[PDB]
Amino acid sequence: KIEEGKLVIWINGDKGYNGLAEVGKKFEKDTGIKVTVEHPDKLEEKFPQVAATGDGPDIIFWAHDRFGGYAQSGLLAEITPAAAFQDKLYPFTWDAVRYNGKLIAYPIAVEALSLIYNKDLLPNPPKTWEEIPALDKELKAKGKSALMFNLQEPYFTWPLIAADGGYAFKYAAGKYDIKDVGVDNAGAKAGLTFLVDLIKNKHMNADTDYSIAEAAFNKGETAMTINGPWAWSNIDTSAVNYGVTVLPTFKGQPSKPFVGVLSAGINAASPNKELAKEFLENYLLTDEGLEAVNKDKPLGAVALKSYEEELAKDPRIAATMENAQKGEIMPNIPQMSAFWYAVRTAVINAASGRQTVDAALAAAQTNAARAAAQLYDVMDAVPARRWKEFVRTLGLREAEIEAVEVEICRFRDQQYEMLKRWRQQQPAGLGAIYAALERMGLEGCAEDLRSRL
Repeated sequence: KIEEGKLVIWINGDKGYNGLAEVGKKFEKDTGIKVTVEHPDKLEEKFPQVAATGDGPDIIFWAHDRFGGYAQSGLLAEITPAAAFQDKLYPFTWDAVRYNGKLIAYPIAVEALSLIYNKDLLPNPPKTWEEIPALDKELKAKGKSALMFNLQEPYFTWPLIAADGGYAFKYAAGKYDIKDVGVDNAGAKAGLTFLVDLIKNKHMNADTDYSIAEAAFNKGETAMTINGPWAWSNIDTSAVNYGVTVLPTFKGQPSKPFVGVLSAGINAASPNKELAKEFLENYLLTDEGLEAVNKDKPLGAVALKSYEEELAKDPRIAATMENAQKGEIMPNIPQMSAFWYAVRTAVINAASGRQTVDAALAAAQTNAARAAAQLYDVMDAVPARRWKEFVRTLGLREAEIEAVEVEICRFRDQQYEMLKRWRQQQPAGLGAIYAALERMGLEGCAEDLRSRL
């Protein structure tokens, strides 16, 4: 049970948690309610484990996509901000914290990919994707490349794919249509084809990952890269004088990067829901308080208009917000994991030639909502000899283990049926798989499996 009359806040260690504790002490001085800020490791996965038992912090700070898994299991309380208060934040940020028509969190920061260019190598960055092939040739003579970014994660490839009509799931009313996928339309085909053509014409390498791309730009080897505000810190310790601008257009249409919103949710089992609402709306989500945490460690672009026009004087933050408003809200539904699985396979296969563009996107279209691939990954991430112990630690009842064992003959088929029946009784996103592997003493399997999501 949670201590009543007290606020416990959980925020990641990479955020300004000292500045947040400053706003909590100011809240304690005016109300007499102690606000303790904690930054536990593996924070996004211990919260749903402790919140499932009715314990945990009163407020949780994390990206909005994970809050969909929390809300579908009922771990986050519905918030009721006044219509005048909702007007104080940018309108699209409220779309990222809405689940089943209910608002489940308060938006804090806004995050999106931007085009990062070397100002010394490139005083006038290209406005369109189509200028890049020609400039790369004029630049490859001098030993450098025009553009280098992570081609291994579809998150970095999506802005081009979505520019001319691509999308994950269509959002209408207050729901995502899982049977309306937009990775196989003409817009996605053209975007992925342009990317593959860049590789076939040897303007990019299909094997370029995140570490290769960041090192090449920070050492002046390439003129441009595609990255978010999280990478700004490494570029300043580097000797490169860089700028951050809008992403290039494709067929006259803007690039559409996925938008992530740092959000603050309230524990559904917290007896201090009203005190938490008072702290977030009146003390944190103001120009001061948001500045208090920003001076500890920057937030980048924020959802508060008044303080963002403040932060937007930084042209890099202004480009982050501009690319965000041209982009798409990252959906918070569980099918987004299968979407990433399907799209990552498609981009990698199309970039390597294993699949044609339309065959890769046709497969990703069908696989976009199929979750089987993630369950089969779990089966090969756990030693076969420890499977029943792993299934037991996950919480699958013994009566269910025995029911699968007596009717299913082969070993692999038993494993999948157990995981399938466990998934139908406990929905994903609560970190139960990783939590189960750590208690089994298999922290290497958990760590290695956790890094691949």
